[PDB]
Amino acid sequence: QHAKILAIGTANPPNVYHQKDYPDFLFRVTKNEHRTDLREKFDRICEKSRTKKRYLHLTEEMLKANPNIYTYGAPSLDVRQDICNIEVPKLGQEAALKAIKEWGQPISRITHLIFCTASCVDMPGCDFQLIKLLGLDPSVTRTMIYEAGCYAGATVLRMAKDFAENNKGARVLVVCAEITTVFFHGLTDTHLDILVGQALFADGASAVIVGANPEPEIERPLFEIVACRQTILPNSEHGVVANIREMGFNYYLSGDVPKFVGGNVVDFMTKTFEKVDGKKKDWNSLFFSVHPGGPAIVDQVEEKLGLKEGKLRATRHVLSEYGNMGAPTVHFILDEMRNKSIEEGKTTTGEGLEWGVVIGIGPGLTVETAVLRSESIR
Amino acid sequence: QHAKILAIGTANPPNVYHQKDYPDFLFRVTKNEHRTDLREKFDRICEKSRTKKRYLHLTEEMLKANPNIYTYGAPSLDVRQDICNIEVPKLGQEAALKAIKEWGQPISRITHLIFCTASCVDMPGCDFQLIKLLGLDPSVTRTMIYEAGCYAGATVLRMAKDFAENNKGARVLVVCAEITTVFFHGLTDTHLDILVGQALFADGASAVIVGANPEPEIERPLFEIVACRQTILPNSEHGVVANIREMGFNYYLSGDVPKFVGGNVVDFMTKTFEKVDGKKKDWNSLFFSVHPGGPAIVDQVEEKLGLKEGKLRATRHVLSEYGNMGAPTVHFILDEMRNKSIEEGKTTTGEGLEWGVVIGIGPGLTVETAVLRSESIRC
Repeated sequence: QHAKILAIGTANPPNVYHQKDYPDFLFRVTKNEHRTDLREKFDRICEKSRTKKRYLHLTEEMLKANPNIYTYGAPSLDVRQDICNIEVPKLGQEAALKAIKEWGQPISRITHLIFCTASCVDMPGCDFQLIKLLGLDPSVTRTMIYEAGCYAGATVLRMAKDFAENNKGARVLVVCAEITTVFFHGLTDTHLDILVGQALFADGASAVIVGANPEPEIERPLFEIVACRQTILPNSEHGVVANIREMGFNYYLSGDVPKFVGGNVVDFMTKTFEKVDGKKKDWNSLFFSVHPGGPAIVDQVEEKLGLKEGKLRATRHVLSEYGNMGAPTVHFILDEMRNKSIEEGKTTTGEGLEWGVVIGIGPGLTVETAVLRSESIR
Repeated sequence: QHAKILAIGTANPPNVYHQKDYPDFLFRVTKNEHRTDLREKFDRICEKSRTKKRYLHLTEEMLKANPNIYTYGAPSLDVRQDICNIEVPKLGQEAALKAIKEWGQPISRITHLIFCTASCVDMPGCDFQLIKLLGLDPSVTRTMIYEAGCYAGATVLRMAKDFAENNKGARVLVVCAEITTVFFHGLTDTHLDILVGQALFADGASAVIVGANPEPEIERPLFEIVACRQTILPNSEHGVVANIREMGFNYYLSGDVPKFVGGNVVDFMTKTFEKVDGKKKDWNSLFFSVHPGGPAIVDQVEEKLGLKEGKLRATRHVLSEYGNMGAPTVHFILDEMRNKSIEEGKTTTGEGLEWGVVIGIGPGLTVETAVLRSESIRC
C-alpha cells in the first residue's frame, strides 16, 4: 500500500515575459544598454535556453521603486524579503486550492503539510502563513523546507511518502512555491553566472496531495510513489551555490553541471531502480519527469540513458512554456504528462507506461530520484 | 516496533559566560555603560533568568572586529553568516561524534540525516557540510530544517520516527546546532526584547540516533518515540517572531508567551495523550523534557499541570547550566535525565517512570509534543 499522488495543481504570477523580448527588457530596466558586450553574451544564452516564456512576479515598477534590486551588490535583502515572504505563500495558496479541488475532499481532512521554498525565509514560516490562508486544521503536522534548491521537487515526494505510509489515514498537502525576486541581480562582467539565471529562472508553485490507501471510487490516484534515493555527485560542490546575503540571494553556477549530471545518471538511475527490482531496467520503458535546470541537463539525461526521440517531451514542454521554476517544476511536468496522456487517449497517466521516475537536481550537486508507477486513466 | 532513541551526544562552544558577570560584559563590549536605565532592566531580567552560565561562540574580539554586530540595525548579516555557516556544522560534528560513539555502530550504518538550525542558512546546507565532516555515505537521505525555532527539538524526533519506522533498517542521525552570533543585537529602549534574548539565549548542539528494531549485540535504546502532535496556540501569532534581515536575525518576544503556554498546556497535553491512552489528569505520573524558553514558561507548565516539587528538575538544571540553546535544549534535558537516573539507581532512563513527554514551544505559537517511553537501566 504505497503512497499515491491524488491531485496536482499549479499556479504562476500573472505577468508573462516572452524570451524574445527579455534581453531588451532586462537591459533597459537595469540601465545597462551601454553594455554591448554583456548584451551579446546574454543573447547567446537566451538563444540556447529552450525557454519561450516565463511568468514573473517582479515588475518594472518594483524595480523603479527599489533600484537597489538591480544595483549589483547593493543592500536589498530586506525589500526582497518583504515581497517574497508575502507572495510565496499566496502563490502556494492558489496552487493548493487547485489541488484540493481535484482531490475532492474537505480541507479538514488534510493531516500533514509540507511547504518548500528557496525564495524566502521567516519565523513563523510559509507553512504557518498557508495554514492561515487555507484554514487548515491548526494541528496539522508540518514540515517547512527552506532553501533546499532544485532537487526538492523529488525530496518532498519522498517525505510525503514516509508521512503518508507511517500514519494511517494521513493526507499530506505538499506545496512548493518560488518567487525569484530574491535572486534577481544586475549585471557585471565579474559575475557572468547572473546571465544564466536571468535567462532561465522563473516563478511558479505546485501543490500535490499524497495519501496511502486511497478510498475506492472516491479518491482518484494519479501516480504511486514506490521508492526514492538521494545522493551527492562526487567532486561537484562548486556546481550550484547560493548564499543568503545583504544583497539578496546570490548564486554561482558551474558550466560543468550538465557534464556532472550526464556522468552520473546511469549510476543514480541504476541504484535507484535496485531498490525496486533485481532485474536490469530498459530506460526507454520508463516515463520521466526531469528537473530542467537548463536545456543541457535535459540533453545529458537523454544522451546517457539512450532515450528515444520524444521521450522527454513533457519535460521540454514545461521548460519551454514556464522556464526553470525550481522545485515545483517536476510537478508541472507530471501534470503536463497526465494531461497529454488524457489528450492522446493513453491507458495510463505515464504516457501509457507503467514505471517512471522523477529526477531532481540541485546544490551538492545533489540528485534525488523518486520511482513512480502510473495509474489507469479510466 | 516504534522508533527508539539509541544515543544522545551534546556539545557547546568552549567559552563560558557566567550570568553574574554578563551584564558588565555586555554593557562594556557594546559601549553602552551610559545606559544605566537599560542596565537596571537587564539586571532584573538576569536575576529572574534562572540561568547561571552559558556557552557562547561569539567573543569580544569578534565584536571589536565587526562593530556593526552591536550597532543596532546596521548591516551585518554577511559577517554573521560567514561565522555561523562554518561554526554550526562544526559544533554539530562534535555532538554527532559523541552520539555515534555511544550508539556503537559504524558510521556506514547511518542511512538518514536530519540537520536542524535556526542560526544560519546556505546552499548547499549544513547537512551537506556535516556529511563531508563526518564521512557519511554520500547517499544518506537528508532533511535540512532551517529556521523552525524552539519547537523543533520535538519536531525532529517526530520526523525521525516516521523515517525510521517507514524505512526498514534505517538509522537516522539527528543533529540540532545553534550559534547565536546571528541573533546578537545592541541595545535600544525601542526594542527591549533584545534584553531578554541577551539574558537567555545560548549556544549548543545535540545529536540523537534514532532507529526501530534495535540490534541486540550492539545497540542500547534510551527512549521510545511513541506518538507526536503539533499545534498552533490560538491568538498568539505575535508571541515569537524572528526575521532574516540585513541587520542579522532580528526577533520579538511577547511578554504574554508564558501565559499562552500555561493557558493551553492542559489542552495540548490531553490532545497529545489522546493518541496513546486518553490520559486526562495526574500529570505527575510522567517524566518531562520541557523546552525552557524562559523561566516563566517552566513555571507555567509546572503550575497548570499541578506538577510536584522537583518534577522539572532536569529541565531546570539544563536551563541553569546552559541557558536556552533552542532546539537542542530538550535533548540536553533527556541526556541529563538519563544521567541522573543512572546516578540515582533508577529503574529507567525516565527517572524510574514509564511514560513521558517532550514539549517544544516556538513561533506560531507552535507546540510540538512527543510522547516517550523510557527504557530499563540494566541491573
